[PDB]
Amino acid sequence: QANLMRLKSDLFNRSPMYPGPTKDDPLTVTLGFTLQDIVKVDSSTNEVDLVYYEQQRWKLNSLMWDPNEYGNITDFRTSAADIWTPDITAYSSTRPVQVLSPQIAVVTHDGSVMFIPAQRLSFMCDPTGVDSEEGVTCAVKFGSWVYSGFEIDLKTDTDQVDLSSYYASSKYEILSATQTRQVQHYSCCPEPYIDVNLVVKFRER
Amino acid sequence: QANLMRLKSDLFNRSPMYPGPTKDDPLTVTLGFTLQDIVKVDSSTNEVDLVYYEQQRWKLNSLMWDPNEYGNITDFRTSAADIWTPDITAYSSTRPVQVLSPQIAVVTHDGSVMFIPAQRLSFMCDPTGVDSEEGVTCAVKFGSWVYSGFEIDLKTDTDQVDLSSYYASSKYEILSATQTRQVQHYSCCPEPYIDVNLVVKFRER
Amino acid sequence: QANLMRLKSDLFNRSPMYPGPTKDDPLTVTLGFTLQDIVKVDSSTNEVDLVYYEQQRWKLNSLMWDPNEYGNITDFRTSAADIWTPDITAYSSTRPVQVLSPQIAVVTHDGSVMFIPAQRLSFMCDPTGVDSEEGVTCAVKFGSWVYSGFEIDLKTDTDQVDLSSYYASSKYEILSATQTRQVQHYSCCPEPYIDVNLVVKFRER
Amino acid sequence: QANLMRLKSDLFNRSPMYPGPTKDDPLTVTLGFTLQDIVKVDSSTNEVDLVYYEQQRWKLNSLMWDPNEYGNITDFRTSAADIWTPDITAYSSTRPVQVLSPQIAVVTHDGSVMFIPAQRLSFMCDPTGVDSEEGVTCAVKFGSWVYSGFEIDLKTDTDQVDLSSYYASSKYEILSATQTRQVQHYSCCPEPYIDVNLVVKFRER
Amino acid sequence: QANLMRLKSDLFNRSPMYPGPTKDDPLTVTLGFTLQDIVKVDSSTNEVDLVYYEQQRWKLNSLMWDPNEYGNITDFRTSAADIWTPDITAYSSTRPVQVLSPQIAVVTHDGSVMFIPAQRLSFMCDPTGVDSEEGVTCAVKFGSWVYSGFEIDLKTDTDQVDLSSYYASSKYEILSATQTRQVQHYSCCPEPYIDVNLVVKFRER
Amino acid sequence: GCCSRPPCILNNPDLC
Amino acid sequence: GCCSRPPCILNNPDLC
Amino acid sequence: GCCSRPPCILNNPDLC
Amino acid sequence: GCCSRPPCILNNPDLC
Amino acid sequence: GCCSRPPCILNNPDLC
Repeated sequence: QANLMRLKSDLFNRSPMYPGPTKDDPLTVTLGFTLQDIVKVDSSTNEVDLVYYEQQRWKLNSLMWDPNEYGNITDFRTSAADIWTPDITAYSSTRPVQVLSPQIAVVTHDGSVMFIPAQRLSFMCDPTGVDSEEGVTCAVKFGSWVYSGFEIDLKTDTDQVDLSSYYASSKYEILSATQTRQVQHYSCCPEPYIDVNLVVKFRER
Repeated sequence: QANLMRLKSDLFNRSPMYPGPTKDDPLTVTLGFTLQDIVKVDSSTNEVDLVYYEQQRWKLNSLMWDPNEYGNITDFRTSAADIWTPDITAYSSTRPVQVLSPQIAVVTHDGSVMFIPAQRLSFMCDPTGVDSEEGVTCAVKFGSWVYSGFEIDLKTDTDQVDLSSYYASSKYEILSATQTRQVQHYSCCPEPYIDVNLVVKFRER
Repeated sequence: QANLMRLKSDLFNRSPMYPGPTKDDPLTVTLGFTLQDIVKVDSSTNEVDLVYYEQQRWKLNSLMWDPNEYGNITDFRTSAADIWTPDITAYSSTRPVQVLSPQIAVVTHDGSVMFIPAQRLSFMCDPTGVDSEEGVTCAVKFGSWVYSGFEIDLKTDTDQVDLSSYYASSKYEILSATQTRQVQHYSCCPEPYIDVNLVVKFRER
Repeated sequence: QANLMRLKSDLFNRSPMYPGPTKDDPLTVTLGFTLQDIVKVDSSTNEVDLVYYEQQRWKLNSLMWDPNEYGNITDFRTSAADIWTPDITAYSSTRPVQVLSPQIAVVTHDGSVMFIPAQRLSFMCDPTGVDSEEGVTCAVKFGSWVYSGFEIDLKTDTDQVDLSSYYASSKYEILSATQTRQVQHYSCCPEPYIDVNLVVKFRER
Repeated sequence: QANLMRLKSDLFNRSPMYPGPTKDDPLTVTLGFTLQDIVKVDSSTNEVDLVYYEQQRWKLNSLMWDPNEYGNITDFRTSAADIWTPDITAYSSTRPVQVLSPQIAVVTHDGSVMFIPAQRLSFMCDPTGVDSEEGVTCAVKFGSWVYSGFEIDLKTDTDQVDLSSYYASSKYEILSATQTRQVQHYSCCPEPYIDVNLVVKFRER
Repeated sequence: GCCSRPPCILNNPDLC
Repeated sequence: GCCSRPPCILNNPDLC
Repeated sequence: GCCSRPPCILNNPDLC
Repeated sequence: GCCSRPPCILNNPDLC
Repeated sequence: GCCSRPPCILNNPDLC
């Protein structure tokens, strides 16, 4: 439409692309997971696959506008390729992550960007104990590939992994599923480091 | 082709890209399937693979023209990447969907776009009972990835999955194949949500 | 080549992209297969893979030129990506084709184009009885994806697939391999539809 | 760092690219192989996989220069996409070749090019005789995909495949691995056809 | 943002790409591995897969700036696609190496560039003995695909593979993992050659 | 029938 | 539920 | 044979 | 530890 | 040796 087509144009084709966070201007990023299923286990290789949705939230001053100057538009969706996006990455993966959906975000007049692609991840996990009462735990830290806590502030809004889409006929049952954020201070180093630790305790149904 | 090239030149190359639908300017997208075969059933992982043609239809003012100004040309074929196409996707895929054909659309002088590519889709399904005489039911729902019922109005013309092309020597027998639209009203949320639920009930032939 | 680079430049930097055929200006296309091997037979999924060379030819007046205006250059090779090519695909595949060769066409001065990529196709077929003396018959149809017989006239030169290059020590023996053109006239419709039906009967050697 | 940039600038941004050989300006291309290992032998599908270095050499003039006018630089390294490269293909592969290394070439002031990318190939071969004392013999022909012997004279420095880096704990022992240039003169046609036939006799250790 | 947007503006758009190192302007490259796990061991094909972080360092004059003229910025992170990067690669890989993460570098005011992507590597290794108590030793040489010792000086800060991040519950225990540099001086050739030899000795726990 | 081949359903959308 | 579908999660981040 | 190699089939389409 | 995580390795190249 | 490493191979085609 008229104004949206104008809005997007002013936000994207006018200014240079956000160059990323810095210690003088730390960016807060909120992360959460919606676990759909544990689609694979492999005891011959100690590999585990998940299928879940991954949301990430951040706010950028450069993506701000006056709605009144743009036909009262409060927000819009756009290709995630049109914006800057974080490097929140799994740290102990065994394969290249697969995207199971489009990558489209939502920018809000105040600057909020939200983004939730579907993913399949293969990570390191010895699953011996899966076929049993007590089950087995699998942990996989998530954090930024290259920013310390001084530049990107990784936060979760709840320590609890969303299991409301966890498959009814999945071969496994979630004994527990947490997304706890830890902030590490290393005696070696002045800057802090943040990871969000995905811990999933589960067994064969 | 001088007439045709000039037309395409005027539509695509001269007017900003359709920025997608809004609450202010909604869009009806019609979706339907043609199931060819159920190609993989995996009891150990719980995934099913289907090959089918996926049909998508919508109309845009941005894409209408007067045949008289373009030598009576009423409709043309151009590749889907030349146009805006919706984000209708399977909310439960376990692998990136695989395109099995060229993606080319037919644009009409009235703004009607149609697009029917073939696809291999792996999704979540517990197939216990496929050997049985009663079969097994697998379900996957399709919907916009980023749009609500207020921006994308998703429908079907028939609740029947078209089985006129089903592979005659399939290892499987289709007991029923439906593509039913569902409108969701959540207690939490003002805006409605629409999925087109693809349900196939089948057994070994 | 000062001439070839100049002829090639007058053909791809000046002329706008060919928009494909229209019912006013239809196109004749010549499909022909050279079967190298039946590289996979899968009874559990009901899939079969083939490696073959696929020829396609056709003629565009827009690729016409006077050799006398370009050093008497009669023809030349160019990447298939430099030109329009038909959308002749299998209607029955089960995975994306895999291209096993450079895709390079020979363009002639009379606007003639030929093109022969090597390919791995996975299409639908129940291979039951392949281990008997009678063997089994698989079949797959090829045709334009979005074009009818009014826009694309799809032909062959012979109803016999070339088997002179069939791997001498294949696991399978070809009892017959034909590529037959077919014209379908529908009650529903005035435009005819045309396809080439690749039919292959074989058994274990 | 400067002066190599001017050279590469004067070579790749000045003129259009070499349109490839013609019968009037033919090109000798020199092919060699460094067999590293036989990494896959499949009896049930009749596929064998090789890993090796593939050396390609040739000379254009469009790539000539005077070291003086350039500072005595006599050659340089550059990405293979910066330059034209022959279409020398395995004629009987079952899969797309996998580039296992950077594709970077060396261009010498006199017009000389060559580059040696690592490849993993799957081609057609019945391996029965391998678990034996005599061994088994595979063959795959390499040649240009579109160019006859009149446009590309395909040579090899030696009929002997380089085996000095053959995996020492390889599972197979090579009895012979050769690469012979073979010129065809079919009675139908005046133009000769050239191919290099990699043949490999081997057996389990 | 503002100062960083001009910095990258000038550092990248300002002038041309770095043509790579030479005999006159040699470049030193430091290499290091942080081994996370041994992922697959295939004794039927003699191939082992590893997942590790690959630390790479180098410094370019072309990348120097005054923190003064750019608002006191001493370092920045950016997509490694924005800069020249060395061609260090495994000499005996069997499959296209897989990148399991973002690829983003830190560029510092002195010209120092650093870059640590995560990787999956499959290389040739006869694993015979892994089950024993002595275990088994596999090795893989990493070196520049095209630059001799006169152009790239491949180094290690240590000989020892960082194992502080190796997976606690992996099937295998590293009896030892070393990344040891080697300068080779051949009898034929005055230019030297350098490789880092990643050597790992292991066994089923 | 018509609803079995891809180009016949481009041309005949709603009556398939 | 709302939180079981992508478009609803985009519209109700905290409300999930 | 000629019809067993890509560049020959390409130069001799009708004769194959 | 610091050497177990990618961004810390970047900020402490020699310090690992 | 030299002929078992790509960059040497590249400098010494003939002498390989």
